[PDB]
Amino acid sequence: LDPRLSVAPMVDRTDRHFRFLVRQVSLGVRLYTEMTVDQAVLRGNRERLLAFRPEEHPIALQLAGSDPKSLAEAARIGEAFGYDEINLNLGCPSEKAQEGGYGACLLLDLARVREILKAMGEAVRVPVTVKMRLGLEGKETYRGLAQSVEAMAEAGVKVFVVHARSALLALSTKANREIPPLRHDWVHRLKGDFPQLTFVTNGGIRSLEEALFHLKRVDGVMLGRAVYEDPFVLEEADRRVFGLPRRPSRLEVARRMRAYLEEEVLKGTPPWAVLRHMLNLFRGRPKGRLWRRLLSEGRSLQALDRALRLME
RNA sequence: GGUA
Ligand SMILES: Cc1cc2nc3c(=O)[nH]c(=O)nc-3n(C[C@H](O)[C@H](O)[C@H](O)COP(=O)(O)O)c2cc1C
Repeated sequence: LDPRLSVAPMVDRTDRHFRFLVRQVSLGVRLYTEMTVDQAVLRGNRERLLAFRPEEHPIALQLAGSDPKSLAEAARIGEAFGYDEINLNLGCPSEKAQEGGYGACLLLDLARVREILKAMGEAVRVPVTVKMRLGLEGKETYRGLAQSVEAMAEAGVKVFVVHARSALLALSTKANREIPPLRHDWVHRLKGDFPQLTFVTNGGIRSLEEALFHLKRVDGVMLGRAVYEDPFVLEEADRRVFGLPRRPSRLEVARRMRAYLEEEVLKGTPPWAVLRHMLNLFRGRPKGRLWRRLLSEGRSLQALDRALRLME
């Protein structure tokens, strides 16, 4: 498991279509699914929810839930689908998370978190990891954070992805990634205190240069919004992070997405399910706005063909 | 089944 660089799990963003796009930009970057509730995996259509392309490796499935047995079985199923890692969501502050007692509100019950992780760890052979916040209600302490890390490590967890801020359950989800202050220094300190463990820091990191800064202090960096707002924020990732002699081209990626789009349309996928994630491919580039316009207006393969000729 |  290479922890150096990852794209954050993002509901309504990091579905298989956007993940495929990102993979065209960076071969090395680690991909995460949208948060997927365990009940959905158990009772829903597992193909629709879990199926992914082999090119997406390395890829982790993120699960949400509160019941050890349900999550363990969901992890087992996730493993069967070929995911390289089962990630436990411990950071979602949504109203639905609060009603279902999952996500960030699990940090109130370390005993429960430990039995969840133990059950998950015994159900699969792939790494079981966590994505967490610094605490709840802005009442977090460094000792409290370290204690939670210890509890989870006792349960077998080695990889800790930390959104380096508290969660304020009274605020909206959007506000919960803007208002609570970031404390990346705490994640830096965790690595200093738990050298044997793997720490990936997350929150407000806008560029590869900024990621490189943190990579001097922690094992990895996870980027969310910056990547969706402009996938080519990862343009130099393969070369500067992963030491690969590879540099993507926006036009090459766009051409690959066209062939991808044709395959998907073939099997019933709505064109917009793919195109809606391609709007920022030319962010801040010449004709980038017309590109967005053409795709958003046409929402079809024919529209993509017009945009491609525009950018050729 | 699901964090503007
Ligand atoms: C639209 C959106 C959806 C998100 N969905 C998830 C999710 O499903 N699971 C999760 O652990 N975090 C989710 N998050 C939080 C991100 O993973 C990440 O921790 C947060 O955006 C801060 O990182 P960033 O500043 O690089 O974007 C989501 C964030 C956004 C903006």
